[PDB]
Amino acid sequence: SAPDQDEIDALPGLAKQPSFRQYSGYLRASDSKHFHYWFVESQNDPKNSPVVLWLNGGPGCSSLDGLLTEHGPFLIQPDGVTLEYNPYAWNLIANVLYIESPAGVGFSYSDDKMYVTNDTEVAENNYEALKDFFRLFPEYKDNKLFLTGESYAGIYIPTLAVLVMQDPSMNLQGLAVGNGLASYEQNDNSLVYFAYYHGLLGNRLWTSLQTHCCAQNKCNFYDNKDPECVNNLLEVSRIVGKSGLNIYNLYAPCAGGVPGRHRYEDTLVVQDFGNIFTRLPLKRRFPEALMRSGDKVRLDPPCTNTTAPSNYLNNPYVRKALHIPESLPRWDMCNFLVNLQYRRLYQSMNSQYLKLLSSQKYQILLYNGDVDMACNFMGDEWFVDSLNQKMEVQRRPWLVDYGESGEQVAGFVKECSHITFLTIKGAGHMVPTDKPRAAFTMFSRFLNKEPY
Amino acid sequence: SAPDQDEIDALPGLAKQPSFRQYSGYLRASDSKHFHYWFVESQNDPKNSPVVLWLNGGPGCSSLDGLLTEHGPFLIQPDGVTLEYNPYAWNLIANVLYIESPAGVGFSYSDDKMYVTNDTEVAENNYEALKDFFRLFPEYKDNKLFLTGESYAGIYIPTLAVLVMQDPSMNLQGLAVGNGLASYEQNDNSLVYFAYYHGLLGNRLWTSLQTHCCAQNKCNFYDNKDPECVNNLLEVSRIVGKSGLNIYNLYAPCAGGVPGRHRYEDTLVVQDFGNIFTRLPLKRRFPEALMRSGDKVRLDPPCTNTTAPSNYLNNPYVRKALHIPESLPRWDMCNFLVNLQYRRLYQSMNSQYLKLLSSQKYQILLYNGDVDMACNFMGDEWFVDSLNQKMEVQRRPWLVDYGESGEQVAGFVKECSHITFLTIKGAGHMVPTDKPRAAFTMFSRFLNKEPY
Amino acid sequence: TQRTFKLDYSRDRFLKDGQPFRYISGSIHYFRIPRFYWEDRLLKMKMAGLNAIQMYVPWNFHEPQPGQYEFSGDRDVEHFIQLAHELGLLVILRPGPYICAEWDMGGLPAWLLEKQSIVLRSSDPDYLVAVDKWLAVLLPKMKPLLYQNGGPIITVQVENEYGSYFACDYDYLRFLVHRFRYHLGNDVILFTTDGASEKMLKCGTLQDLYATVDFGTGNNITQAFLVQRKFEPKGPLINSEFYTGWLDHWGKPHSTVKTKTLATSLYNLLARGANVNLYMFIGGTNFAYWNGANTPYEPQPTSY
Ligand SMILES: *[C@@H]1O[C@H](CO)[C@@H](O[C@@H]2O[C@H](CO)[C@@H](O[C@@H]3O[C@H](CO)[C@@H](O)[C@H](O)[C@@H]3O)[C@H](O)[C@H]2NC(C)=O)[C@H](O)[C@H]1NC(C)=O
Ligand SMILES: *[C@@H]1O[C@H](CO)[C@@H](O[C@@H]2O[C@H](CO)[C@@H](O[C@@H]3O[C@H](CO)[C@@H](O)[C@H](O)[C@@H]3O)[C@H](O)[C@H]2NC(C)=O)[C@H](O)[C@H]1NC(C)=O
Ligand SMILES: *[C@@H]1O[C@H](CO)[C@@H](O)[C@H](O)[C@H]1NC(C)=O
Ligand SMILES: *[C@@H]1O[C@H](CO)[C@@H](O)[C@H](O)[C@H]1NC(C)=O
Ligand SMILES: *[C@@H]1O[C@H](CO)[C@@H](O)[C@H](O)[C@H]1NC(C)=O
Repeated sequence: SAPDQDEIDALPGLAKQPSFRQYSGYLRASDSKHFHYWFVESQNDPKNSPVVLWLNGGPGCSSLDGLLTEHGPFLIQPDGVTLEYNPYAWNLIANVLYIESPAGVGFSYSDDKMYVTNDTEVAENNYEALKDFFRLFPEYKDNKLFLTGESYAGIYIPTLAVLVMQDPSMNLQGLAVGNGLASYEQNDNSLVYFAYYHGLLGNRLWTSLQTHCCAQNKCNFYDNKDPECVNNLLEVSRIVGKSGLNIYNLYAPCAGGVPGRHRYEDTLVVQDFGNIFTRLPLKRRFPEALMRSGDKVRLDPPCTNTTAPSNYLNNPYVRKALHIPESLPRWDMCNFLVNLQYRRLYQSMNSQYLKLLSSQKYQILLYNGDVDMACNFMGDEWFVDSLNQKMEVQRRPWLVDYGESGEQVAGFVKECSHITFLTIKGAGHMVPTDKPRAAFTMFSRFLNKEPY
Repeated sequence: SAPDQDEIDALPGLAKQPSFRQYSGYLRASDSKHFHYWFVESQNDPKNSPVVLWLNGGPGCSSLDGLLTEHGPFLIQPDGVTLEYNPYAWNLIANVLYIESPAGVGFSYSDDKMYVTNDTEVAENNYEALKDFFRLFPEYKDNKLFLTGESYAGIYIPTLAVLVMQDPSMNLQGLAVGNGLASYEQNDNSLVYFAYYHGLLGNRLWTSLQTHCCAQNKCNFYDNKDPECVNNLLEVSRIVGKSGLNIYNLYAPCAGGVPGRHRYEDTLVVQDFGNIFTRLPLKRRFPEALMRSGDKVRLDPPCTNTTAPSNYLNNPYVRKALHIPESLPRWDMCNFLVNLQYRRLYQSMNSQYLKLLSSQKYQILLYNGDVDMACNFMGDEWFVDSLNQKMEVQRRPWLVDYGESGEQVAGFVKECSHITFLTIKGAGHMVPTDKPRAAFTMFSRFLNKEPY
Repeated sequence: TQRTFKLDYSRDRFLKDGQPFRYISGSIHYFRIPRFYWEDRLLKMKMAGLNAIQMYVPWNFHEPQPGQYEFSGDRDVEHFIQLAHELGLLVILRPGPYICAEWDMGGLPAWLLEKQSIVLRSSDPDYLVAVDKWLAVLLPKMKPLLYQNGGPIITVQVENEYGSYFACDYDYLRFLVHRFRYHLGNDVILFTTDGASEKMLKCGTLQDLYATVDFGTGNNITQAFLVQRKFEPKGPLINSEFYTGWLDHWGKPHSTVKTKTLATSLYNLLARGANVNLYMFIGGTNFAYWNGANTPYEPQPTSY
């Protein structure tokens, strides 16, 4: 059954041990590659609770972010030493399996140490890891399975889902993607609109954009070649990246500040996942950075302080307890090198969603935080509308009740048969961090398929 | 000099008395009408600190809201008994004079008790009150004077400013208006856009709106007569008013909840200031409300809990200390009857702003909270752009530093000579409540005319 | 009129029918005193002003041989609980399966040792099976006696200084907790007791289970409850075994602790508003082979 060598005896920094079983180990990716997994059983009747797979995005970021900082069974306090149980953890009603993918991200690795990869290799490795998982934990094969993720996992999940659709042994019941990049074109366009309507562009810029990048009611912010149009888009990207805004939460503070000094030590922090404005001619500031020996570089999200999670996972007693080979180097939430060597292959998710919709057997939900700019809610609502599906319920808001504080609005929901779009009012890229309880209520009603 | 009979001996509920002098009394409005004032001297060198007048909006709401709940020298804690000093109070660097106007609002009244009034009468009463103020406190006539307000005060302030411009005795140095309604047309249009780009309308509604309410790149959301267009606008207003959203802060909770039960006692809470969608045929739900004797009605902002401020101002010891005639009835932040009997006269603020810009001697700044829907930032940026002034600085973001937490973005600023537009990222209708410190830094740099 | 007892994390206490509550309890072992005299001691306990008792259920007292159970007369623990309820006393039940308590083999039946290498208080499958069977027998008898079902049982101990045991098995504790929740329901209030030092709570506490400590007069009270709060930031402070005296050993001089020293310490504990149980309130008797032992070997005498 379960691999005793993977079970967690304890986790330092935690005063009281978990009441549910949790494993940490490796799943067989391609022969050289071995993905790092962290499975946490449900806190109530795990034997019969659905299995929910969680993948983070990037590309090149660890799925241990959603666990240790978003909806895992415990969260790292600011001291980076203590762990506090989360009353809003997703593991309260489901068995969640977090997978650091692809190889090289977090504690994942490969014999050949070839961190370079691509969409197809990542999808095949994820499928092989899922098969290994089901062979290592046969007792959960029957449990209802759901594939979830965030950001770049908006590509990963549906392509992998097509693979999942080819395996009758996996009890795929539905799928959910949070703030996923459905379409670079639809994302860039919705982003430009978002920026104008959120006071980020200005009327001068807006007028120039409409003049140099649009047909009458048609705007092209994806592959427009007009010179001044491209210049305006470059200015937009400058403002979004390095003017001080938090691309993950417009209305939130910036950890330590980005428009101040670039770095305080010889460690460079990169915050470009290279998934936005890819068809636009960017400036090669990467060669500007010193390439000399000993220049350590790490990939962290913009205005996000990854210190706490790193200091926890990199703590010798935690690494030991989590059965992590002492050989592997330090831990980061995102791997710079992985992102740099990543090869994007898919353009839009149209084919993937059409493949998933053709079976009409799975319940799918896409939810977006309304203050994100990396995968703004508008781009995903446009995508879903462009899917031209049968409308089952006209768009309306959904409510959530908090302790003795009346009903509150959590967002808006559009339901077509087997696929739904939903917004989370007030949440950023990491929806669980900004609206924990609302995230839990929506997740619970999704998993349980209870209509809103 | 100062009127000893107006000085405040003390304020109950406060553990330590203010370190600055503060007066509370009445200013001569038209012979029957007597405005209620609350003057608070600067906390540092009041003799030479500028005088800043503060007016709230409505129409029919008390200017004591900005004091007791937004930027006054003290704030009412949730217990509605204790008063805590505010480290972010506007009175730290200026002498602020709060005026409850027009008559009938708060503690203001008239001999004839004719609460009905109009824009011109309110402006004349405000001018007469300012003259009385300067005759009651001659020592502050020399101090630099600034006219500030919020919401509906976006009309009040500039019209009154034209009057202020006719008095050489008043040392008008500049003016600032927070989230003011510059133009009902520009406001309704920007609101419809805001709603679509903030996920409030949906693609079905958006498409119908573009089809029934717009020319090619021209949309008419002000006085459009197209039937289905008007129906779509009515649905929009239904969603904004009574679907559960907070028109003052999209990203904030709703006090006690609005989409639940309408009321819990025989007190009806109205949240329509009747300034939005005025040219649209609304449903007469006011006659639906019982008109029988003893049906108490009060005007409170949507999802705003006015209990605390009322219980403070209505406390016998506070009313006594504040020299308020025991005759006057209970206190409310907004007067329903005043709003109902209010007569709007001005359509747009174009003429007022042109009158203020023609002198080119005053420094004017309009600041808007980016999460408000009553006077969204877009409508005011459009208005200001429609003013066709000389650009002095291309739009850019402005920063604010918090205790050992690096530089942060507070908004964007557009500067034309003598007039500036600014956004406050994360603030709602009551900017001081959502971003106290940022509000103080912007206010301080405005008053001191220090360029950002 | 519904009986709603639950921990008030907000106000660091218990709530009984919506009212703030803290208990002042004394330990009484119905088994170290003959049933003929149970009422007597319990009435004295009521007359002392205690509103709850803290008692152990010795597994070996009811199942001397596997599958043979004794529950009538002197063996009728359920009648003892019912009698306490009839006297208006609440009950804190401590069913082990290990109770220590200077009682034979910590309550565990000696026939468990028929497997020579078997391990007690661990995830040993045969141990866990036997524990489960014992719980499945004992706990349904306690179910109608739970406070929410109208009886006197308000909280339930799962272990006893588990941090002192070598195994440090959290799978074992999780298994116990799952079985207790299954047989007794989610409504029950479950707690632990350990020595008043974080080192023991390290291996004793567990999620979804309240944590408490024990300590006597020779412990810094502030430090002890700080140690508890490090594991329970919110909720009532609880000393489940505030030692009023001490056990004896043959040959070792009888332990004596001054009365008024205990009184002063008790007042100090009470002034913090905590929950305290006086271990022991009555000691009773070490019958024929019910005594335990320490290491290096030192059996406890007949007198308790
Ligand atoms: C990211 O999170 C880490 C979490 O560890 C932060 O590190 C902690 O930062 C605080 C505040 O700077 C440090 O507290 C300071 O301690 C010194 C004494 O050493 C004291 O003089 C200061 O007044 C302050 O209290 C804390 O020591 C530090 N701990 C660790 C383990 O690094 C880090 O500051 C965060 N950075 C950003 C940009 O968010
Ligand atoms: C608006 O603000 C007023 C401020 O006074 C709120 O009134 C206060 O509301 C709280 C919470 O409902 C009351 O506390 C309650 O006290 C009772 C005992 O009386 C207790 O059983 C509850 O558990 C809770 O602690 C408080 O007494 C009350 N005080 C006053 C003077 O009214 C009001 O609730 C707020 N309403 C909204 C819709 O925001
Ligand atoms: C991904 O990389 C592997 C490396 O061998 C290569 O074989 C494969 O063709 C790549 N994917 C695509 C779509 O070319
Ligand atoms: C406002 O009301 C007064 C009431 O007497 C009236 O005289 C005045 O004309 C009104 N304002 C306008 C613009 O008509
Ligand atoms: C207990 O320890 C705390 C701090 O460790 C100290 O303040 C207190 O005086 C001590 N009290 C006793 C009785 O030891």
